[PDB]
Amino acid sequence: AQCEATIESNDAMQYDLKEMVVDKSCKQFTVHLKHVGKMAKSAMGHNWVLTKEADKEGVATDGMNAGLAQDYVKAGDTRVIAHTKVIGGGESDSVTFDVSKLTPGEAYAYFCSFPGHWAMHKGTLKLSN
Ligand SMILES: [Cu+2]
Repeated sequence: AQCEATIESNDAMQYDLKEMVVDKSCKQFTVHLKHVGKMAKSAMGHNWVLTKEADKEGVATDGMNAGLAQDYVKAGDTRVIAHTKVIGGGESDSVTFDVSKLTPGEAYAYFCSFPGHWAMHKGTLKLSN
């Protein structure tokens, strides 16, 4: 929605958008994550983490090991292009990142690194015009 997108997660490990396209006129892009469920963040919190499709399992494992105070993302993790905070039901969070961190054509993985969620709660991001 110009250089912005909103994506929702509910009380299942699902994003409502499975693919996001960043328009090639965008220098910055903003993701608004909303958790439209009603469950607590220690029970079913969710975040949105963007990495190259390669770095997903590695970031997810180190992310799980980082703990909730770190929003389940390793601090200063060089492989993380952008990430939101972990939010609970009824909350939302946004993150804006620079599109020149993305190579054209190339597919990126966005996923949730809350414990146990990475393999299910995931999607694809690509740059296109
Ligand atoms: Cu999740």
